[PDB]
Amino acid sequence: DAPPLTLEGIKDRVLYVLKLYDKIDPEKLSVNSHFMKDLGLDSLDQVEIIMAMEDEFGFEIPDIDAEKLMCPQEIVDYIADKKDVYE
Amino acid sequence: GKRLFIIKPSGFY
Amino acid sequence: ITKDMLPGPYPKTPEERAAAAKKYNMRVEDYEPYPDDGMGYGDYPKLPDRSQQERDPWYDWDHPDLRLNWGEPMHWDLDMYIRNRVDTSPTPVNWNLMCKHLFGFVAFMLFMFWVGETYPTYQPVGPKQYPYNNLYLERGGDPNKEPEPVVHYEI
Amino acid sequence: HAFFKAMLFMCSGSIIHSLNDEQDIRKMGGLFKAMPFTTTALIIGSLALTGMPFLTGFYSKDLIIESANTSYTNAWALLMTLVATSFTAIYSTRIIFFALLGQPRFPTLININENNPFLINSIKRLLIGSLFAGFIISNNIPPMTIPQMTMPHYLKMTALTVTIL
Amino acid sequence: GAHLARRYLGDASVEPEPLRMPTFPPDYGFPERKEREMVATQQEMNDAQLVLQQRDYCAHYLIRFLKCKRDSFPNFLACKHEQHDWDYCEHLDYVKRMKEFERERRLLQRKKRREQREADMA
Amino acid sequence: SKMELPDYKQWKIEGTPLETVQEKLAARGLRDPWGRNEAWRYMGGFANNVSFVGALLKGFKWGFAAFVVAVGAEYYLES
Amino acid sequence: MNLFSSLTLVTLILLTMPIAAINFNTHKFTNYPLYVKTTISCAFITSMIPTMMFIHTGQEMIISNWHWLTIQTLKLSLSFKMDFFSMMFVPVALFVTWSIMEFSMWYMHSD
Amino acid sequence: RHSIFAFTHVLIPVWIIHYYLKYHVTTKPYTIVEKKPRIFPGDTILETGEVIPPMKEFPDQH
Amino acid sequence: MLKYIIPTMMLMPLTWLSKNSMIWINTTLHSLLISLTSLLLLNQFGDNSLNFSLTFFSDSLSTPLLILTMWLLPLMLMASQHHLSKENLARKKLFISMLILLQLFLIMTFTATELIFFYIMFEATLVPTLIIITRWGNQTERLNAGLYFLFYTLAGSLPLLVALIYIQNTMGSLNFLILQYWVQPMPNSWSNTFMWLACMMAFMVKMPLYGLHLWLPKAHVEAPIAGSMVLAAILLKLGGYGMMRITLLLNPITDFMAYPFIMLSLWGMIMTSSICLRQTDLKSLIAYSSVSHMALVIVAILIQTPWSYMGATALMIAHGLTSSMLFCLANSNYERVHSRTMILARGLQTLLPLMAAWWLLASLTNLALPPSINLIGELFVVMSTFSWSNITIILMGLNMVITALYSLYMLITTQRGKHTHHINNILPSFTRENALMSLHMLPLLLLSLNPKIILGPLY
Amino acid sequence: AFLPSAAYLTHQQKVLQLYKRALRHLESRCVHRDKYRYFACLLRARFDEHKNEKDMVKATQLLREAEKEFWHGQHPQPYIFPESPGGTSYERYECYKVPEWCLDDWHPSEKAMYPDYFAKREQWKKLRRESWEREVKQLQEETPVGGPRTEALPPARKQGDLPPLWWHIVTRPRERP
Amino acid sequence: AHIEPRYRQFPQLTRSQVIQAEFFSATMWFWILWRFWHDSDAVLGHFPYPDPSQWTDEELGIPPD
Amino acid sequence: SWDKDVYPEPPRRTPAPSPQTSLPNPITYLTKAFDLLVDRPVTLVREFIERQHAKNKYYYYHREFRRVPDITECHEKDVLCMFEAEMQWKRDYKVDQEIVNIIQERLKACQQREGESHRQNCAKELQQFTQVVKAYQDRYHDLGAHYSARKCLAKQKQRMLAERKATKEAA
Ligand SMILES: CCCCCCCCCCCCCCCCCC(=O)OC[C@H](COP(=O)([O-])OC[C@H](O)COP(=O)([O-])OC[C@H](COC(=O)CCCCCCCCCCCCCCCCC)OC(=O)CCCCCCCCCCCCCCCCC)OC(=O)CCCCCCCCCCCCCCCCC
Ligand SMILES: CCCCCCCCCCCCCCCCCC(=O)OC[C@H](COP(=O)([O-])OCC[N+](C)(C)C)OC(=O)CCCCCCCCCCCCCCCCC
Ligand SMILES: CCCCCCCCCCCCCCCCCC(=O)OC[C@H](COP(=O)([O-])OCC[N+](C)(C)C)OC(=O)CCCCCCCCCCCCCCCCC
Ligand SMILES: CCCCCCCCCCCCCCCCCC(=O)OC[C@H](COP(=O)(O)OCCN)OC(=O)CCCCCCCCCCCCCCCCC
Ligand SMILES: *C(=O)CCCCCCCCCCCCC
Repeated sequence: DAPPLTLEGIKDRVLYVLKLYDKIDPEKLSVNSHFMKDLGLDSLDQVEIIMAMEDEFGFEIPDIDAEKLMCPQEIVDYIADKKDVYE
Repeated sequence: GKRLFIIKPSGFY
Repeated sequence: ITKDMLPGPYPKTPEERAAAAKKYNMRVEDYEPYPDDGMGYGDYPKLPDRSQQERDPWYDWDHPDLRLNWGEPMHWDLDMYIRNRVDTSPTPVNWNLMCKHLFGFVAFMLFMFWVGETYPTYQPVGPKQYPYNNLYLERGGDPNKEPEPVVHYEI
Repeated sequence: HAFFKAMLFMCSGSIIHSLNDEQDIRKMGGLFKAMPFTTTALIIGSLALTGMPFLTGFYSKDLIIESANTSYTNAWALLMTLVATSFTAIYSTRIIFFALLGQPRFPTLININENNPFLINSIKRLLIGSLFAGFIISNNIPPMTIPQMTMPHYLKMTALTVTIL
Repeated sequence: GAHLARRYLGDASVEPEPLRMPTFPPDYGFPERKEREMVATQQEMNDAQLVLQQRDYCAHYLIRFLKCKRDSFPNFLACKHEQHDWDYCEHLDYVKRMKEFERERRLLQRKKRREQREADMA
Repeated sequence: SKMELPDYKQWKIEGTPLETVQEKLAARGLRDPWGRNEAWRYMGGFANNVSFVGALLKGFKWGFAAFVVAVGAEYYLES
Repeated sequence: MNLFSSLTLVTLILLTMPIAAINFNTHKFTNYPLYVKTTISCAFITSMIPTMMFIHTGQEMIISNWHWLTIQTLKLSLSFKMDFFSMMFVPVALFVTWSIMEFSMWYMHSD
Repeated sequence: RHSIFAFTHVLIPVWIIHYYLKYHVTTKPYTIVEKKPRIFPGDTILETGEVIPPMKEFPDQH
Repeated sequence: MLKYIIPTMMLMPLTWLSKNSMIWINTTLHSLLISLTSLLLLNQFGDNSLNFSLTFFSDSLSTPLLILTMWLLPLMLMASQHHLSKENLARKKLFISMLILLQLFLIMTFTATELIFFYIMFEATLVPTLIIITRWGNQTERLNAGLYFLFYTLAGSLPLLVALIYIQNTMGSLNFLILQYWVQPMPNSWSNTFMWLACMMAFMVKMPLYGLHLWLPKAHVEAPIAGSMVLAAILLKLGGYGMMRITLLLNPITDFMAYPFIMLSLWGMIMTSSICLRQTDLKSLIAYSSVSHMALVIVAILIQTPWSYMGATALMIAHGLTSSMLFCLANSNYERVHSRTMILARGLQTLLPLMAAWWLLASLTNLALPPSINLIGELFVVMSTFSWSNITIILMGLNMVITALYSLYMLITTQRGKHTHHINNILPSFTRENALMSLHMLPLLLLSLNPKIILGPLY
Repeated sequence: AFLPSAAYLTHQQKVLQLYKRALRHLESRCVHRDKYRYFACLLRARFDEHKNEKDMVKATQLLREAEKEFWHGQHPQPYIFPESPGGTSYERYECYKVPEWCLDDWHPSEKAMYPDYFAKREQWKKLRRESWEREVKQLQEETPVGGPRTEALPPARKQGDLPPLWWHIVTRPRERP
Repeated sequence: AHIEPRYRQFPQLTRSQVIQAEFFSATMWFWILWRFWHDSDAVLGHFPYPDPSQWTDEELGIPPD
Repeated sequence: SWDKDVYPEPPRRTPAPSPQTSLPNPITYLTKAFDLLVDRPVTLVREFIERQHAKNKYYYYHREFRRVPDITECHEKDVLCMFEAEMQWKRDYKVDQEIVNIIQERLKACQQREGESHRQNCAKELQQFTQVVKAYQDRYHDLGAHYSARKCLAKQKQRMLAERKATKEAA
């Protein structure tokens, strides 16, 4: 039960969900793609990205932490900090 | 295999 | 701890009110004491009577279970507004409408059980018939007496 | 009631453990083929709860209705008992519809597994209980009342008709 | 269950009340009506320790069925015929109670038609 | 240790009710962005899940077959 | 009388034995949950014998085995009533509890 | 040592409880009070031998 | 009784001639020897009390109070030796002397054949208690608390002195054994009314009665641990002992004088228990629980039925053990956080599991979990007061709800929940502290096996 | 309302929080994923209708009646994540989150059972107590007069300094001990 | 080998859980059909409910007056 | 054992085993296993212990209290006589308590032994129980917790005055 996450697995699943988003081209996306300035996404789109992260990994990111995740790398780091991976 | 240390109070006493 | 950081009398001059607000670590425009009717509150602040459940749970509190900080002026009933006790949190249905629905449902159910008791259902049969003078010895009748002859017939 | 209700909690908790402590039924579904022994035992438990004929819950609850109708009784209590009997079918198929039927609603890292002989054997023995225990007990016990067995056809078929409705 | 509507939505005058009936003599309408024959002796069902509800006019089939059910252990599926006999005789007692109820209903119809004929007579 | 995810390109929404949702959204000038994220729930082995009477009648065929064999066995056994 | 009452009290004393085991321990166990599950399976097997010999004759009794306290007219004793209700409920509770504990050997395994 | 659980947990408590019931509890009055067994018409008493007479002949119904 | 008074007095040379590091071990050892010797008082008969001399006797009421009293001294010595370790050796010996002297007064308070000697010892118990509270109490308010403790008891008991001397002049004797046979029925008059009040109000204060109980959430709280143990466990029970002695002489006037005070108790146990639901001071919560439990003993003595006396003396012994253990548990956390605020230290089962189990057992015996002698006394008092009036069960039953409510809240506030972050001086439990908890709880649970020795003279 | 860094919620943050709560309570109302997918795109269309409103008075009014809309149309028992506050598994393992200082109070017979762990723990305590005075003098040289205005903490500024007030963030227990 | 977790797809099923589940489902339907074939009266009814109107007045004793 | 007259039991009428089926019940096999494996070793250990009892026989006695003058023939405030009357009264009160306990044990044993026919077959024990409870109530009830022979004699004199006045007003 409860398989342990890694940074590579969290990165793969985060970029996997973001490649499944029709407003993101999967040939431009990297781990450091800022959503508002590199991918050009709206704030509503960033909220939907955080909510897809919540539905993906099964836990809630609060709003004060949702609004400050502006790239996939910070999302992977936040899930790393809240899941204590590479113990 | 990646055994983690369980922090627990002193059960000696 | 010292004397002028302990609660004192009711503030009546505005400088004593400002000293009280500086003591309880809160703003002077936010500081409101209990009304001086003689109930023993003194200068203690009248916080707006919110349960600790209503506090922001995602905040990095000093005391996470109490949802309360260090130096924060506690409510007078902080032992009462813990999450193990009285919750003042907002409910999706109005309180008065909840009381109307609960009281009306319970009163309607009690009235309809009384209606069903006043007019009960039954089966279209006679009484259950028992031999030996309606089982006189079995029900605990004394054998030295003799009951009236209960006789059932065939039909 | 001990058999099938303990088994319904055990099957629900097997679902809860397979879905990483998920207890809300709006994040379940698609567990028909996924947890087939849990599915089988949960369906047998809900059918014993609703009084499927000659499962264990038939051997008491049905007779209860056959005594609740045929007696000098508070009639509002009888009508609310029958509405409760319908509601049992409603929440049982609610459990089966949101937990087993439909499509998945749980998250994407599927760790669905139930292959421990502890889990399988423990639900297995209460499954055999929920099949046969009403028959075994209701034939082995001595009679302590006189069972009311003569009643009209609408009054004999009351519990089953209300459950099917 | 239609008698519920005939007594509640109808009148309670012609309908027999459940708790107090028979309100007529048993000989009123019956020439030479025989009594009910109890088969099991009172000491026999005393020693058979039957429930006081179960000591009705059809307890002898129950005594036979309990003697079978003791004498057939552990084969607990081998006394179905004695149980069927007891269930059939309980059905017969229930039919006799239904006959008493229908007798009371037809006698109250008779008294209603009697008082209506007396009211239209004079 | 390392877990290899399936391909993100295969979860297309053609053949799903996500296709019907995109049609009934594009009928009024909208577009669904998260269809391929939800596309796995309606595809694969989780497609063609049974109905409710199909769920109740699980094992009804084999149970009825064993029933017919046992009724024939007790019909032959009495004679 | 000698079989019925003995296995009746053996069921309860057998259930109290792992409480004495867990209170009188020093070591780390060789699967104490397996020990309690084996104890309750054995208690079900033990309690089925008085239930079967109740199904045979209807044999009921009362084991008022230990006088505890007499408050002037109230003689409270350790008194166990073996009637229809105990004879039917004790094997059902033991069978269900045995299934719940073999469930718990998997469910509460990370605890 | 393969059926030690059948010895220390079944059989030694059966020994202890049977000794305690037989020589300390049954020796005291009304401690183990037992319901007398159910006598049917047609039985025979083991202590006496008096056969209980059977029931009256049935008015056969079916 | 002189086989107990002389060893208790020989405890004074045993503590003043001891080596400086041996003055706890020797007093603990020889006080446990006296407590083992205390079992000879169980030579009780169904008709006659164990009558020793013209000065001392011991029936089945005084015997369990004596055994509890002689048992409580080693437990107080174990409880009070940690926080008095930095104390001067002479004041340490004076503290042990005050405890020994208080035990000495108590053991001949409960065995007083004659009632004015009962009064002299009963008021002699004030002075070591007063000195212990007002000298080794921790906070400022020990002085005021000692004042309230002294002047409620003396104001209640100086009319008791005049009443007892009036009985000596009227009846001729204040021997209890004589007054068993020379008791006259007390008729209805205002003179006999104030006779009743002067005989009863001292013990009403010592129980305490509701409304007169204001000394107790100051005296029990501002005391040290040994002072709180002896005040809760024994010194409240002097009032019940004295009422059970003195209502012999107050019949049939008690049958219509008890009506207000029963109300004051039947409402008081609803109020004080409710006060326990809002106490931030844990030691004050235990104090108001002691008031709530002794209200039942007051009711049971004032309805004066046999079931009520059996339940009241069982409740007195059981509450002595349970309340002493609860004060010792509160001390076991005070010696780690140095505060008595209950909401301060939380989650202590995560850190101290066995001590949390001792809290659990003390809370279950506080809420009268059967078959504890707590429940035996509670239940028998409830039986007798249902016989008194059939409506009292409401005031009983609601109390048995509220008594559960603060007994587990005390368990949930302190032991459960999330632990306090900033408190890091929570040491592991000492062997001494767990020894103290076990020596409270194991006799309490052994008395459930054979409770007839704590059911009084009319078992 | 109540935030550690900001003294308030901006209008943009209030709109985003209403959008997230509206989608979550709608998903609680709309159990199945395709039906929620359809109605969630409709709700996104409703949020994208009044997106470019420049009057802050009119925008605040629209936000206020949208909150009234939401409060009338919320699920009574919404979906809560299990470890989310109000969920079935929230703060479940707090009874196993033993703090680190309890390891300092062990007996030596159970400290010697883990020699490398405590031999490695001593340099953590060493690094902590020689980082402490540097980070305190970092905090008292950077905080303005009148106390810190916000609850935000500075990072480490030198190569060798650890960030100020770091020990109870780094040595907090795991969420699954 | 034990069941390995999968991602966004149907999990690995053991043959054993499928054959156990199908065996107990067939056992349920076998038992229901068996006990409905043999008993058939615990559901539908044991004895016929008589119609009280169909009883003549001669057996119920109603002299026409 | 005990005395069968103070604790009465009717003789056991057990029915003979008349099995009709061909399947053997497990009760006979488990009864034979209980006789072989359990009852015989317990009987052997009890016979060993019984021999060790017989190797040293010694007796305890039932303490007899001779009758002393009761409270009616003791002078008022004469503690030497009325003390002995009070001790006699308290021992008699405790013995009457145990008499009521014996009749309660008879009642409960009759109810359990008769089973479902208890309401008919235990009318005699119920009559004895009602008699002894009425006697214990007229003798000792409502005396209070400070009961004495004086209180009991005063209750008896009040009851006798009531009985005498009821006889006198009805004649
Ligand atoms: C005369 C000879 C007598 C011999 C027999 C003695 C009978 C018992 C006497 C009292 C026993 C108390 C001691 C155990 C509890 C206290 C210590 C403790 O917690 O240790 C934990 C520890 C095991 O746990 P751990 O994992 O190591 O650490 C604990 C964890 O940290 C975490 O802890 P935890 O919370 O997980 O574990 C605590 C757990 C927590 O569980 C509970 O709190 C639940 C209990 C209440 C509900 C269930 C019971 C309800 C009532 C039913 C039972 C009574 C009636 C039954 C009779 C039939 C029906 C009438 O409690 C238990 O496991 C105890 C089981 C037995 C409970 C008995 C009732 C106590 C409840 C409160 C009062 C109730 C009314 C009074 C009853 C009096 C009975 C005699 O046990 C020991 O180390 C035991 C040491 C030896 C104990 C000796 C006790 C007797 C000493 C007397 C000396 C002189 C006489 C000579 C006889 C000596 C016999 C050996
Ligand atoms: C693992 C070790 C097990 C034991 C090893 C040693 C024994 C080995 C086996 C051989 C048996 C030994 C001889 C038999 C035992 C002694 C027999 C005997 O006469 O014993 C004297 C008596 C028998 O009763 P009694 O009636 O003779 O004496 C009672 C005392 N008077 C009359 C004064 C009231 O006591 C016992 O047997 C004590 C043990 C009883 C067992 C049950 C205890 C339950 C405890 C519950 C506490 C709370 C209950 C509250 C509620 C009660 C109900 C309302
Ligand atoms: C803790 C605070 C509360 C304490 C309460 C203490 C009890 C309350 C009542 C006490 C009354 C005073 C003692 C009465 C002793 C009676 C003895 C006796 O023989 O009485 C019959 C005697 C009767 O005289 P006699 O007995 O000689 O008469 C012969 C008999 N006849 C009547 C037939 C002629 O009573 C008295 O003489 C007076 C009794 C009343 C006294 C009133 C004065 C005191 C007022 C109350 C003070 C209460 C405490 C004050 C302090 C409070 C706190 C600061
Ligand atoms: C046969 C007839 C049947 C008749 C049935 C009806 C009669 C009884 C009427 C109802 C009485 C009981 C119900 C009212 C009190 C319920 C109190 C309670 O349980 O509170 C629970 C509350 C926390 O609950 P909750 O918020 O749901 O927890 C999840 C956390 N978010 O927890 C808290 O808030 C903690 C509170 C602690 C202090 C409790 C204070 C209230 C105590 C009330 C005692 C009432 C006694 C009444 C006795 C009557 C006797 C005649
Ligand atoms: C007359 O109706 C007698 C039957 C008992 C009272 C009415 C019960 C009504 C519910 C049972 C029948 C339901 C049919 C759908």
